[PDB]
Amino acid sequence: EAHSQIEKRRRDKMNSFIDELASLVPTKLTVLRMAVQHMKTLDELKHLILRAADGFLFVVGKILFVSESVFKILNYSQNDLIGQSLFDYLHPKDIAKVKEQLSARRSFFCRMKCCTIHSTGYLKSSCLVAIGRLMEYVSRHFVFVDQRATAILAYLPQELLGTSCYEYFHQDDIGHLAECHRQVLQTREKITTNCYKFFITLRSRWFSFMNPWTKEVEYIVSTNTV
Amino acid sequence: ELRKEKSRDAARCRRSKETEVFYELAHELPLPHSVSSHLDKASIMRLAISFLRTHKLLSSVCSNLYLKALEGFIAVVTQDGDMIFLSENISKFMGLTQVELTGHSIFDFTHPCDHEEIRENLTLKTERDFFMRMKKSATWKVLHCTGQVRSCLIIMCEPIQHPSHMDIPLDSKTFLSRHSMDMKFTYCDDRILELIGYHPEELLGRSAYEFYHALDSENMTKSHQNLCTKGQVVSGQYRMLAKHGGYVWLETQGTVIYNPRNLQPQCIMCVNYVLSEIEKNDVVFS
DNA sequence: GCTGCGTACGTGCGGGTC
DNA sequence: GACCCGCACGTACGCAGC
Repeated sequence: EAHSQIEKRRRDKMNSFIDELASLVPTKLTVLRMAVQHMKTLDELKHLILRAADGFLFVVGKILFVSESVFKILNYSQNDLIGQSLFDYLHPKDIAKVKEQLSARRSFFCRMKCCTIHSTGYLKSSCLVAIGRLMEYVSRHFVFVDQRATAILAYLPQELLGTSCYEYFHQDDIGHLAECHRQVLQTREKITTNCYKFFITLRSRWFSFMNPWTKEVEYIVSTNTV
Repeated sequence: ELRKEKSRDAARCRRSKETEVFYELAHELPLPHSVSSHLDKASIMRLAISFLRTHKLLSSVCSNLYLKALEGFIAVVTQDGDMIFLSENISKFMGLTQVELTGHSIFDFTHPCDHEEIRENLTLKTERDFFMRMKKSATWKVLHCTGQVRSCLIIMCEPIQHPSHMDIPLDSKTFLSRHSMDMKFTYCDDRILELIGYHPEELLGRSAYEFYHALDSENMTKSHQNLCTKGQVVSGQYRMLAKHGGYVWLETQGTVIYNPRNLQPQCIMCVNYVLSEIEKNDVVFS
């Protein structure tokens, strides 16, 4: 009794598709007649797949063939690599790599020379075919030692790691920093700043980070600035 | 007594003429003869409109072995949730052909309440990357997406295999490891000493969220919760320190198992790509 | 003031797939 | 030994004029 609904909906789709074609043509059996007429005047893939994942085609063995503009991503001409060995074009670590990787599918990286190239392909004749494709510091607890901080606050990492923040901090404004510490403890997301020092004003930004499974916050990660 | 006869005769002729015009418009199609002329009426309209669009908006931005020697397929969509063109290799990485999937809604093949992100991606704002899961007794499947947006979007699709059966020659700089649910080490392969040089006696319940550096942690947190919500993940760029300090670059593509007796996500494991050699040899950070 | 083209809606009849 | 769907067969009407 109640198939009227499904047939009404399919009729609605039918009339919508038979009625909206007028946009896609530059102009209702008349419409279908002119459309089947319009169909009569009916390497397209490059125009998207060159734009789709970058990269360019090269073939391995010497090397035999590449695309037209390979210098876009590798910076080499077209005749300076044909008749020229790929081994005398690469870094030695990748040389041993590709020697091991010479001889169904191939998921592999490269460290090629003018550049870390993820490339996939398959064998053909022996020979190969494969597409290619291309005043602050940071530490946290301080479990971690940054790079430029030891030139900033004049302290070697033989005196800092594995201790609490306020163990060595001068407690002349430990109170407002304490208030900030309480608020940033459970704030998550973005936490702004207020003043702090060492003698050397450091203006901390802290980001509450948390394992998305165990549901209990463990670590933070600062991006301390001046 | 005289109205019905005229009405029925005229109606019969009009019915016949309409169906015949339909079929002839169907005939000239990109599809071959055999598998196009014996289809349902609903697909003819959408297939023809899809061909018209994929031959129209192809010249909007326009001016032999690219499909093969390529892992996956090329898809393309618009903001209304409807793919237009699909590559011919689609019949080997998700199970279906082009003709049934060439104008239907992506919303009817994706996972519901997993599409607000897609509906946000498809709308306007040039470089968009994301993740997406997609397909009878249909089992769900995982997928990775890249590409550039026109308003349309041309996408690349590279699914992840399952390391239970690995059809690829893993290289000498591709060591294996296993992890626990909360990103905590459990096991390392014996390929590590030549590459970065640890000992397994330390590779234990120590939390894995210690070796990441600077913004690597704040991005791999999103990658980890992506593996938590989805099934898989592919991480972008990150490092993992060595026995004497400094960063060495690694990349991963994770996975999640299920249980014949249960329904939870039981075990996770990674695959590692050694990318650069040991760097910043002397200086230490932990 | 009343008759043929274009239109909308209800009903059955018959082909796969489990 | 059948259930759900697609295609076909029926009519009760908006419109233009002699």
